[PDB]
Amino acid sequence: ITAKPAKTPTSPKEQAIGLSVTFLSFLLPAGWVLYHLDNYKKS
Amino acid sequence: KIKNYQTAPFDSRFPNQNQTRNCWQNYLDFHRCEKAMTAKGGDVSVCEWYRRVYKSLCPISWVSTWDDRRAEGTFPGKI
Amino acid sequence: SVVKSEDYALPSYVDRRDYPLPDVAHVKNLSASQKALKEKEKASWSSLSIDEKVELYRLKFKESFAEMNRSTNEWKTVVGAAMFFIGFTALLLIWEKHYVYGPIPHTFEEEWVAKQTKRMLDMKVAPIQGFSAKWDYDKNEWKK
Amino acid sequence: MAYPMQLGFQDATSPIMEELLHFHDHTLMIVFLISSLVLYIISLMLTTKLTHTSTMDAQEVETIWTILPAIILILIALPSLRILYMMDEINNPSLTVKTMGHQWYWSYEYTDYEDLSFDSYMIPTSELKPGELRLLEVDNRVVLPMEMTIRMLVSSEDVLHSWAVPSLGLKTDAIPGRLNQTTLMSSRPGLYYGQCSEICGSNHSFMPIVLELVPLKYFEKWSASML
Amino acid sequence: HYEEGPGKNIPFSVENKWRLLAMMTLFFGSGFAAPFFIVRHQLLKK
Amino acid sequence: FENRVAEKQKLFQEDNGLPVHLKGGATDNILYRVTMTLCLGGTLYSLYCLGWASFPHK
Amino acid sequence: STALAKPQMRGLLARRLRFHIVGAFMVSLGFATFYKFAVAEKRKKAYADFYRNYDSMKDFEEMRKAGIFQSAK
Amino acid sequence: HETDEEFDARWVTYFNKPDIDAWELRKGMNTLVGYDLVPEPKIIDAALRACRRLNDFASAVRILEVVKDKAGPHKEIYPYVIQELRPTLNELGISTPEELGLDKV
Amino acid sequence: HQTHAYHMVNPSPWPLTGALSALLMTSGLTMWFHFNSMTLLMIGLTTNMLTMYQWWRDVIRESTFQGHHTPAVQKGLRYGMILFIISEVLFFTGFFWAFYHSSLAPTPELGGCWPPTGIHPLNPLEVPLLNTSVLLASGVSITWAHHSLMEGDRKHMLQALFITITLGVYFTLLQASEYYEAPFTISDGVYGSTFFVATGFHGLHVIIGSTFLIVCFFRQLKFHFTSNHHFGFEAAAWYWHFVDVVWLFLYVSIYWWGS
Amino acid sequence: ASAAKGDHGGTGARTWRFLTFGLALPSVALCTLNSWLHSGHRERPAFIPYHHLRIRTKPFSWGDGNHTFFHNPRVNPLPTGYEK
Amino acid sequence: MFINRWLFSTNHKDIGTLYLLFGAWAGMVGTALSLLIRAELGQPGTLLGDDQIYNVVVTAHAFVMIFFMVMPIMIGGFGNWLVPLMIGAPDMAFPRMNNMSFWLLPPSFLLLLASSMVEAGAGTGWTVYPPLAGNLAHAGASVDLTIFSLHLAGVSSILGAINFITTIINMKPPAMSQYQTPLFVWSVMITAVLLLLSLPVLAAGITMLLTDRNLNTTFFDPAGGGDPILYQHLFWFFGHPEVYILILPGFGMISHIVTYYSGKKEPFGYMGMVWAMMSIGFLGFIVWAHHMFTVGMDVDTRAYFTSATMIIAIPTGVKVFSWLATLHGGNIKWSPAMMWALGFIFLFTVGGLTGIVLANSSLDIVLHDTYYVVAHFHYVLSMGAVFAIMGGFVHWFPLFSGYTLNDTWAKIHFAIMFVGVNMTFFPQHFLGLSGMPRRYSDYPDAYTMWNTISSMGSFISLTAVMLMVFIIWEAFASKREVLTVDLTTTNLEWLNGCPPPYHTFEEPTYVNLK
Amino acid sequence: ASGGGVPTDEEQATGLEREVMLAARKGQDPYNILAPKATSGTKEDPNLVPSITNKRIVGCICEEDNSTVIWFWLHKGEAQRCPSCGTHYKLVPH
Amino acid sequence: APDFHDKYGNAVLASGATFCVAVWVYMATQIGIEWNPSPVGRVTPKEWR
Ligand code: HEA
Ligand SMILES: CCCCCCCCCCO[C@@H]1O[C@H](CO)[C@@H](O[C@H]2O[C@H](CO)[C@@H](O)[C@H](O)[C@H]2O)[C@H](O)[C@H]1O
Ligand SMILES: CCCCCCCCCCO[C@@H]1O[C@H](CO)[C@@H](O[C@H]2O[C@H](CO)[C@@H](O)[C@H](O)[C@H]2O)[C@H](O)[C@H]1O
Ligand SMILES: C[C@H](CCC(=O)O)[C@H]1CC[C@H]2[C@@H]3[C@H](O)C[C@@H]4C[C@H](O)CC[C@]4(C)[C@H]3C[C@H](O)[C@]12C
Ligand SMILES: [C-]#N
Ligand code: CUA
Ligand SMILES: [Cu+2]
Ligand SMILES: [Mg+2]
Ligand code: NA
Ligand SMILES: [Zn+2]
Repeated sequence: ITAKPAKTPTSPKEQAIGLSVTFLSFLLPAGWVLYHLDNYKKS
Repeated sequence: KIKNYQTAPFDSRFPNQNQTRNCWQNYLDFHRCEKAMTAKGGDVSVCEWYRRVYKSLCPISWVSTWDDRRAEGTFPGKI
Repeated sequence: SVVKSEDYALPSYVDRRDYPLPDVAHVKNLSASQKALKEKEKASWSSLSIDEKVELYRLKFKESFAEMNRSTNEWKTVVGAAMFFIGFTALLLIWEKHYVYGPIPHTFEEEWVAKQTKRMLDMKVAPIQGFSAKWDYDKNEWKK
Repeated sequence: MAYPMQLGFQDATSPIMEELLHFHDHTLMIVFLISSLVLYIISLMLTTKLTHTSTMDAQEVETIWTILPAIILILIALPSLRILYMMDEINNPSLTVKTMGHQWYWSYEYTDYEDLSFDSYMIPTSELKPGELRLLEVDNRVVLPMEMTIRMLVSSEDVLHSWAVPSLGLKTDAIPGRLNQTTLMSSRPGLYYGQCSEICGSNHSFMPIVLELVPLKYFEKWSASML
Repeated sequence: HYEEGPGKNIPFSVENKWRLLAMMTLFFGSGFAAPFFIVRHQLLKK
Repeated sequence: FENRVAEKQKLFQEDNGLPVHLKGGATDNILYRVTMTLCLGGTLYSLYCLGWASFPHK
Repeated sequence: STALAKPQMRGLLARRLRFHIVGAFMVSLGFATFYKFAVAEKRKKAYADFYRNYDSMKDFEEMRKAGIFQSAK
Repeated sequence: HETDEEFDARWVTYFNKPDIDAWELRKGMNTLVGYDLVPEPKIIDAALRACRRLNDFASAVRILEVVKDKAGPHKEIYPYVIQELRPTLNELGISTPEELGLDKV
Repeated sequence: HQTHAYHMVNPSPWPLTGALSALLMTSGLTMWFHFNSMTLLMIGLTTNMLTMYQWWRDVIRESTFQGHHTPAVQKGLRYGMILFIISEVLFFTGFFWAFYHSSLAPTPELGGCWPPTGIHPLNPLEVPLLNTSVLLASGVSITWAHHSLMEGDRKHMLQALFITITLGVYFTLLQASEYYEAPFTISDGVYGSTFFVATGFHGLHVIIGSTFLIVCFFRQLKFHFTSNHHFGFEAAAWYWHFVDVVWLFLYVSIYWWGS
Repeated sequence: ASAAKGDHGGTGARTWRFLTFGLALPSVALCTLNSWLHSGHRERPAFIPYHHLRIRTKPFSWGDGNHTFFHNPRVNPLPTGYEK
Repeated sequence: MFINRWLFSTNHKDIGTLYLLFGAWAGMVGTALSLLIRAELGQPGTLLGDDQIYNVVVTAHAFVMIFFMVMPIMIGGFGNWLVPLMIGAPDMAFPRMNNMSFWLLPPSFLLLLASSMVEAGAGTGWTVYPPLAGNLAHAGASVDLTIFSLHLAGVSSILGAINFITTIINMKPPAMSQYQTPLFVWSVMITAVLLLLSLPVLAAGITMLLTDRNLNTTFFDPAGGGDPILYQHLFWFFGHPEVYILILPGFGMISHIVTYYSGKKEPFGYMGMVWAMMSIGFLGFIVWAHHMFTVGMDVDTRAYFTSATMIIAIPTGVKVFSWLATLHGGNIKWSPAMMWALGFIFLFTVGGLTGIVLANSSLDIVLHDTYYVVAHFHYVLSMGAVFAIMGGFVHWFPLFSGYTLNDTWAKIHFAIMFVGVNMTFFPQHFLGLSGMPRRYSDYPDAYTMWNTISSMGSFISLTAVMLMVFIIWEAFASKREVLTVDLTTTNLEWLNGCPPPYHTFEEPTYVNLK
Repeated sequence: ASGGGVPTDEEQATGLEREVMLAARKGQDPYNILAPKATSGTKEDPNLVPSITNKRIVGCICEEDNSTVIWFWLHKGEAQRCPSCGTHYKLVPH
Repeated sequence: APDFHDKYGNAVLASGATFCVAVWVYMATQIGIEWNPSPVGRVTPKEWR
């Protein structure tokens, strides 16, 4: 396929931000639940 | 009379993995026979083979439930 | 030259080694000197210079076969990045072991395992191939 | 039982399970060959700059592509079905034992002669004796005579369960209102383990099966002592 | 009628890549988080 | 009765840009609002009931 | 400077395919012989050797003396 | 089907049509390179002279490139074909891709 | 402007209101079965009826009043209706499978017999035979209605369609009476289960089919149908013959052979 | 079968009306008479609390939980027998 | 305008987009459930301390991945976007009913989440067998909410099947026969026929389960003369067609992708590919009881089902070898979508072969209800359906969006996923052969090593999924607009540009008969 | 036995249905219900492709029973050729 | 002109491989994971009864 150059280029720094934010959105809530599992088996 | 019974023999009427009807039929046969004998004055001893076969094959709880329902008048098979 | 989205229904240029003569020329608009070169092309090509022959080629085509078929260093980036992210996964697994998982059952204690091993050999677990077959009951040791 | 890092089947304890091992070896060889051939042809198709993109005639090569797989399937099916029917062959048992599944334990009934029955529960991990196997031991084993053909009858008094012993090649679902038959014959004494094999609720993982295979005269005395 | 073209044939905006990152983060993050919070919910009942 | 299909054809072909579900006139709008109100309100109520039923009664 | 000889110019893809499909076949045979030898036959022999002089009562007595049984001490 | 010679002959005839047009030149070469073969010198000769009648020097060079490409790893084919074509190349003043530097990546 | 013959439908809210009505009916049944309340279920039934009414109203507006049902569109609707009927046949097939499974292999709990001990089936020569004659007759009268419409005969179309509907109603009333009089219930083991669930879904389809015929009756009164264009009538007739055939299989299987 | 009738000199509305009034509705009338001659209550049988009948694994979602939806006191016993 | 366009749609592309968004969200739910499974199993002992919750997680994992991820993406998403374009049609036959097939799925998913929130969830397995799923062993609303979720998903797909069959039969150019339509179109038509016939039988079975649970019927309860095994027959009479429904559109997309990146105008052996898919469809209705070889069936029935099941390898093999024959001679373009398709061909072949192992009822006695089955079907589903989905998504993302992905990132994503899924599922073969049951929250200690590796593999695929989200973000963030796409003469769906206008084929194509 | 009272299509068809019906009576196919029959397809005798705009997509089934259809835009102007078989097509806008 | 891969491919390959090996070796050996390998050739059996 051919394509135009990016209309809004995403620099390496911007990609590092988007990737980090994406990973944290998956990892932090699950990590919070799993870290607190023992707390939950208490009630 | 053909004792040395070890266990219930293969029965060509019931050759498949599902043995429910084998247990059921021998339970019926025993109790039908015991009815005809206690009635006509004879000896339940002729019924023994069916007794041994159903006792070998049938789960205790099935026999127990069926016996309870015969006592209650709710047994749905014909005896 | 400049390809536009609104051109999608018109014949277009491609560099493909299996489609050597595309549907249009790479360059359609010609300068004065480029016009003169196309007129010279109607005479003997032996009279064209090397540079003129190259410019005729580059008007017709964008990349040569050697250019369009060149290999790249992309595999280094792909493999290296994939190993990075696989390595990052092990960080997640380290975090899980440290903060999520508690102790495993006491049956993995070394003395339990040694006793359980003897008892498996005492009951001849897998004595044909799998387990006790690998124990020498005469010499009281694992077979060599 | 299985052992650490095991790749294949548990060692066979019965002749049928021996049969299954050789049949699996036969089939897995075919599986490896076809998988490898596909991987190899993929790589061959992908490793040349030579091209041929015009239309290719298909009906010659599709004869090969159907006939050879059909032959291979027949070479699998023939031994497969031979074992199937040999498993089903009459062998007249010396003993009948019933097992009833429950949430979450098995009961056993040996009612050919006397009214012998008992429950069989997993040993909890905190109560294992040293050297005993976690999640596999039971309090009351299914003692059985070795080297004799035994009729198992399997049912349930609640939900579905399934009574399995891999090293004997056994798995028979336990269905309420139904009496399923299988046959068991151990070539050897010893302890043979299995686990409930139809999901039955929250302790499905924790209702195992332990067969204890001993000589007939020990089985008779154990039977008497269990009345 | 409706807008046509790249970035216009979708029910979410791509006009600002950082707003988009937030929206995609909430969207896929909520789906991925939900089972963990259902497990927490069931554990916290008993 | 008399065949008044022509009158209805004129009405529903009038060049007024209305979608077919509203092109009968203001009664369509009323019936649409009742339907959508019952659907959206009922859906919120069902979510309330889920919240209620999600706990042993805590 | 001598001329170059005419090389084969046609059917190069088909020729390559023919040669390697045959090689693929010969390997598959060579592997089947190896797998029968390293796995299937090994298994038949292990089971036959194991049971040839197997004494089930001696095995039981060993297990019984090791203390493994509920029914036999 | 048809002999090799019969195949080559109807491709020679195709490109030798005196009033062959540009579309037909492209259609011919783009169809030809789909087959499992490197075209015989006599076919390439006819195609190059069609380029000449169409006053298209660049397509003549591109045809030489696609000959080299169709040979794949058979590195001996292209030099043989160029050898067989040198009288035509000289006559028509066609420079090879190598003489033009177009083989550099 | 298009130059194909197919129908680009105006954007519509009824797919969403239908989907939400499905949510409300199912969560409503859950609330009724487990939380002793009919409220959600009643809202869902209401929104479902409103959705069906406005959706099919709009199809009538698009076809009779706006002219979008070209022959190509009508041909697609023919396929759609046939495929819908096929899916409904397979739905009934599952209940017939259940019936034959249980009756061909009656378990010990039944007495090991069919019909089970303690079950006294209806006499298939009484109301069940009457119901059979009623639905068969209605297949004849709906065929008369179809031919009258094709022949351009308004009065006899209406008369034959009215007779068809009356018979559908007669079947429904007879079946409701039989339900009340039956000495067995849906809780009478697998005999009652198969009997009432299979005849009950069939009765629901008779009610659906009768409603569809009634829609056609009022559309006919309003002159919507032409002598050559009347697919809603054809679809209702196909659906009605499906309902008749399902009854014949129920009669032979459950009422007669299962007695 | 060809049935035993036999018109097809062309098909139409007139033939299907003929079949409607000449065969189909007469059949309904005859079956309606047959049914009205064998209506009248069958005497209900002794109640026997068979365990495969009168199933109750969960109360019904209406009434007192113990009555089927179209319960008929004359012929439908409860698990405990006929109603009073 | 937003509500008119996105809630009241009658447009096949926008509806397709809704389905792809829905399916992608469901895929994150299903992936999180799969990671909870593997976390519980990743070391010996108990993690949740509540195996009812474990069972609920396993059950929901399957329903989400099947009904809310694979079927909506393949049929609702790629089917709606591509089928009308590939036959030159202006939309689907029933464009408004099509929107209700979409909007039934969020309520279906809501019912499934409700089942997991109320009471203790439906910890049943996705088979929902009674009596475990009945009102004594699963009292309360959870299982009924699951049944109703299935009802709504079933209606959505039945109506969708009616739509696709009608569209594909009725709305081609008048000169185009069925043997001139692309293979993906065939694959959707055949999937739709399987859905039409099979889902009503599931609907009948789960309805019977609903009435046994709430109306005191006894279809499945021996106390009333019922039979739990009848439910299994009805379920699997649907469930075997279902596994072919899950893969057939994938086969269609793989044909297109392999043809395209081989530089070919057509797949090898078109009519054999049509024959093979039709044969697979037909045979897919006569094999179901291979899901029941341990229930106590007569030996001759087990011999028939063994034999009929094996027959399927013949037409499936024709398709595999025809994909290889499509590669043959190609100008191979090593695009990320090509990598997905090549991974598909090999990993699908592995899983199909272990399925042939399982078809042997005598061996299936030992392998049934063990991880060998889990390994079989995750090779055909996670390395078959998912790889075809990822291949089609990467391939057609520029058509749907107008923007290009970064190909290097997409190749990195493929590489991570390929490692992760094989590390996850390959060791499960050993666990199954050595007797580890499926549906277990913990295992005898001998099974520890392979469960540990399998769980570590599951985290690698998590990293791939997170990266996929970033890659989609980067493409919309950078806005590289498509210019030129090769091979439009044999890939009609690209010929209206990227993205195609809201209305396409307002003037239909011209195709003469000659 | 036989009044009237049922409208005919001639009386009551409307909208696009009526346009199709009237055009068919005239032997015309403005809404593309029929497959066009090919000409010999030479440059002298090109297939004539009606359009309401200045381009239309052609699909060419080059040989009878080919399963592969060859798709391309035909534009107003000089006839164009199928890229697979060369048969000629010319747009006739109206 | 040189692209991303020409400029950084070597370093990405080297660093990624080194990082991957180091962190998986650490995870596998240093944090207390019980792989439960076979006792064959490894465990001295000990009296249990
Ligand atoms: C995409 C989904 C999918 C697909 C396509 C398949 C395909 C097949 N499966 Fe699969 N299967 C499942 C998903 C699938 N399966 C699921 C989800 C389950 C579990 C359900 C549950 O219990 O939850 C399952 C369970 C399952 C069982 C039950 C095992 C048990 O529970 O004990 C069996 C048994 O016969 C089986 C067999 C097969 C076969 C023979 C195929 C065949 O169609 C495969 C044919 C393919 C090939 C053979 C490879 C390509 C062919 C060649 C290269 C030609 C040459 C080959 C030969 C000559 C052999 N499957
Ligand atoms: C299958 C899913 C895979 C998911 C793998 C998750 C990888 C880890 C992501 C990190 O998650 C965070 O981890 C912190 C610990 O590192 C937690 O902080 C917790 O622990 C801290 C340190 O002890 C305290 O400071 C905080 O208050 C306390 O919430 C925090 O809540 C959680 O969001
Ligand atoms: C605007 C669009 C549509 C939105 C409609 C929203 C309607 C909200 C109605 C809420 O009313 C509730 O109704 C419950 C039932 O739903 C009642 O429960 C009652 O209902 C039962 C029977 O009818 C009784 O048995 C129980 O005691 C009792 O809790 C309860 O008092 C009340 O909180
Ligand atoms: C008023 C109407 C005339 C219809 C018309 O031509 O406008 C006539 C013609 C056919 C009639 C219907 C048919 O005769 C069938 C029914 C006969 C019943 O005796 C009355 C209602 C019944 C439904 C009739 C009502 C009414 O008299 C109808 C509808
Ligand atoms: C697989 N079935
Ligand atoms: Cu009992 Cu699983
Ligand atoms: Cu299957
Ligand atoms: Mg099972
Ligand atoms: Na665990
Ligand atoms: Zn052509």
